[PDB]
Amino acid sequence: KLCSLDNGDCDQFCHEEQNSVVCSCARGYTLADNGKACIPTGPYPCGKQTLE
Amino acid sequence: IVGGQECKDGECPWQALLINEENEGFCGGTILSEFYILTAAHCLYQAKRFKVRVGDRNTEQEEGGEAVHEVEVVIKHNRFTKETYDFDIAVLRLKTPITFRMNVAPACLPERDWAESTLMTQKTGIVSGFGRTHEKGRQSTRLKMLEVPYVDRNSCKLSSSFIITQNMFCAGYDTKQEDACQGDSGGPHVTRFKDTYFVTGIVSWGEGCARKGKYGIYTKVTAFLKWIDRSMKT
Ligand SMILES: CS(=O)(=O)c1ccccc1-c1ccc(NC(=O)c2cc(C(F)(F)F)nn2-c2cccc(-c3n[nH]c(=O)[nH]3)c2)c(F)c1
Ligand code: NA
Ligand code: NA
Repeated sequence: KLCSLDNGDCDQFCHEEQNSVVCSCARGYTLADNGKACIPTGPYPCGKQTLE
Repeated sequence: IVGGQECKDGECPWQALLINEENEGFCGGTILSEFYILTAAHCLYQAKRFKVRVGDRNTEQEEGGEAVHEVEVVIKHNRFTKETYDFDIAVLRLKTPITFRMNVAPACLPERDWAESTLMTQKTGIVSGFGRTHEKGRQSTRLKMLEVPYVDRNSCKLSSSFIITQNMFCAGYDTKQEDACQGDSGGPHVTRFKDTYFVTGIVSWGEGCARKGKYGIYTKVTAFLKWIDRSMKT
């Protein structure tokens, strides 16, 4: 299933490489140590509502 | 937008408004980064000289965080024609960078395959804008948003008099009389994925607004990602 099963547990982009899940993020985000979560590099990251 | 809801504080921060010499909004845009705006190519025919307004939610009240940006470069897709409405995409480079703040933030650009397999397969997206609130009406003074179901490609082609190309997609309702309208053109169609909003479409056209059996037609952003990426290097 990989990326077809809950986006491979990725926060954002999911890719299949050598029958394994590879996560990546959009610009302005860094891939977390768990290789799944996407961490904003500074304020106003893309795609976040400014509700606070 | 016909029907839908007002964009509340900080809800639609990627919305940009194209304003003519008379300071009146005529088209929408999507904020991609501090220097770039994504819009519809056909919007560039609506006015001779135009500026970009960001952080605006209400055109009657001069807000805080609201800013006017002049266009340095207009990057229009050379394949656009009014006979087909195909390739209805443009990128604008601003003279000065946008200051991100409450109500001012860019939408994410997805990667092609993931956008097609994951974003485009979600039940809905969100369209927003300052366009007409009824097929026969004036431009809205308030920024509105509307959750729109993704429409099956076959139903989309069957619904239309005009040719729906591979650079276009349908979204909307068959019965519910809520949709985008004139003046919403060039504005964002975003899809939420785990609390992150990715730009998936550009409001392109429709046969009237909110008409039963008809849908909003959007430029498919995935089809132009490399062209968008390229445009941002210049
Ligand atoms: C040869 S061609 O005919 O140029 C052609 C040839 C080939 C393909 C398409 C076309 C084509 C172009 C434009 C239109 N017409 C429009 O775009 C239009 C009129 C009005 C007006 F009624 F307010 F005036 N509004 N809009 C508008 C604007 C924006 C969003 C929505 C929208 N989104 N969702 C929804 O339901 N409507 C509605 C058309 F029908 C067909
Ligand atoms: Na305002
Ligand atoms: Na409809």
